[PDB]
Amino acid sequence: DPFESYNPEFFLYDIFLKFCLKYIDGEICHDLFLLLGKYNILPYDTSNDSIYACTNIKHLDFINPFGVAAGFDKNGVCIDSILKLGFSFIEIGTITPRGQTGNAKPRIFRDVESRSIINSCGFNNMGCDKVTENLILFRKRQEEDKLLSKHIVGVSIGKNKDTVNIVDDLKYCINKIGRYADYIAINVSSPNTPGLRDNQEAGKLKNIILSVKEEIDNLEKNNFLWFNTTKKKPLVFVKLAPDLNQEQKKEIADVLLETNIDGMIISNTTTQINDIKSFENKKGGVSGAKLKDISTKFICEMYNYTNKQIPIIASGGIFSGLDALEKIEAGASVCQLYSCLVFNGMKSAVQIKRELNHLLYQRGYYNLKEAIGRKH
Ligand SMILES: Cc1cc2nc3c(=O)[nH]c(=O)nc-3n(C[C@H](O)[C@H](O)[C@H](O)COP(=O)(O)O)c2cc1C
Ligand SMILES: CCOC(=O)c1[nH]cc(Cc2ccc(C(F)(F)F)c3ncoc23)c1C
Ligand SMILES: O=C(O)c1cc(=O)[nH]c(=O)[nH]1
Repeated sequence: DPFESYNPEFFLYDIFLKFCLKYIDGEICHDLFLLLGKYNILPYDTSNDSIYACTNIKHLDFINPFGVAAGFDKNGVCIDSILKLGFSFIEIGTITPRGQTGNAKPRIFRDVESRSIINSCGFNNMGCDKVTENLILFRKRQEEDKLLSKHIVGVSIGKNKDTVNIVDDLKYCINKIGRYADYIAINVSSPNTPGLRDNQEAGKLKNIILSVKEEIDNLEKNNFLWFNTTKKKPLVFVKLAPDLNQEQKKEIADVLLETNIDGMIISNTTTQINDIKSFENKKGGVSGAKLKDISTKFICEMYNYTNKQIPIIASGGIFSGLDALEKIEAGASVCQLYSCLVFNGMKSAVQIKRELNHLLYQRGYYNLKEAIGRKH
């Protein structure tokens, strides 16, 4: 009930959301969100997640199939509050070895009528050292909090603006924060770091994945060890860009199979949406509803190109339970949200979980795992 108690669907946060989306700068609303979470003002979802909507990627056991995508909590300043809204996992970052301010503001803009966002942030983050300290503090609180014992935390890693070879920055981050991550997400798909997406070329991508895997394996040798949720070394995911041709996607699939990567995040923002009058002026990558179809088709292609052997984390225009089921039936095992929290507020997780559960029931699925890839 929106009015009777304090909970994710509390009516006042919807009043706030309407005021924010109409009058307040996008990045300012997001900072206010994080401040409320940093001081544990936001409401909790203490509901038991349905046993039939759980999912997994190898040993990662997601209590439910909805997490928060990278770029929402870049520095891990309110990991607890975001998770407690009802999410099973969060991807902090993307982080860089040293801190950097990013591109000039304003750099985030929303189109409410199309439920779309465009951003040109440029990997703004406090730096690997400080974000590592932020994550360690969460891991210590997690061991005591019975609401977070099974929640998953991944770390997205990139490179600083003036780094020549990306692997040098990735290796630094892994040795600093890898011990506290349940998985590592390699960001070679940001459209706001010039030249980053070139690293999706098969040759460079293979070298990057293998270098990241070796550094994670070296953490074990060089060094209680795994202060994370799984108590195992982090898995390795790659986050891919949607603006690729079929031959690019096929050679990427061959690399992902050859390197035994643990999963792929499909996908990052697109630069190929010029349908939004309000974004005419603007630079950066686009998120939200206008990315949904692009991202779902991309999931179908990679699911087939990898012969269903690489688990998929879905990202792009997921707002409703039907949207999530589309991603799942396309080949995704788990979903990430971002734009949904921007346009629907604190109730995003509670609402979408209920919609998905009622849909799996309406469609005749016994559980979510049964729906993975059923479109094929
Ligand atoms: C303001 C903003 C910042 C983002 N920062 C990152 C980031 O740092 N690393 C990353 O991998 N993705 C980043 N993303 C992309 C999102 O993680 C997500 O892949 C994308 O928004 C598509 O999901 P959506 O349609 O639900 O918003 C960012 C997106 C936005 C809008
Ligand atoms: C481009 C991304 O930045 C954003 O626009 C953004 N990020 C998160 C949100 C959602 C949100 C933010 C602040 C509050 C408030 F009022 F409680 F502080 C909210 N209440 C309900 O939803 C709220 C938004 C709009
Ligand atoms: O930091 C950014 O500018 C950024 C990174 C990324 O991976 N995706 C995105 O849309 N923006």
